[PDB]
Amino acid sequence: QLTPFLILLRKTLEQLQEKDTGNIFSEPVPLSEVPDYLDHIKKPMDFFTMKQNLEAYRYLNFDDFEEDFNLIVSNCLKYNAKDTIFYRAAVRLREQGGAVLRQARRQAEKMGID
Amino acid sequence: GGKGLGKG
Repeated sequence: QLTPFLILLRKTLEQLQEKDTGNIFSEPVPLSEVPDYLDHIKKPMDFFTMKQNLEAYRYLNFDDFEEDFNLIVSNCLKYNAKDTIFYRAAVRLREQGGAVLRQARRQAEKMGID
Repeated sequence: GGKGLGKG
C-alpha cells in the first residue's frame, strides 16, 4: 500500500543522505558553473530532486527509486576525475548506500511491491 | 571517453 511504502522511501532517502557526510549530492550540480556537465551526463540527479519526486508521488515502486539513487552515484563517477573528492565520495556512497538499498528492498518486498 | 573539466 502507498502510505507505508512512501514512509519506507522517506526513511531510506534520509539514510542515504546521511551517508553523504560532505553533502556532495544534496543539490543538482550547478550547470552554470559546470557548463560541460550535460556533454557527459544524460540525466543529472541529486537528493533534493529525489525528495521532490518522492513527495510528488513519482516513485510508485522500488525500482524507480533505486534507479535515481544509482544515477547520483554513476553520474559522479562518470563525470569527475578519479583523484577528486567527488569521485571518492561516490565510491564510498555506492558501498554504503548499496547496503541501505539492499535492506530497504527487503522491506519493500515485505509490503506490497511485485 | 574523456571526462569533463571538473566541478572545482
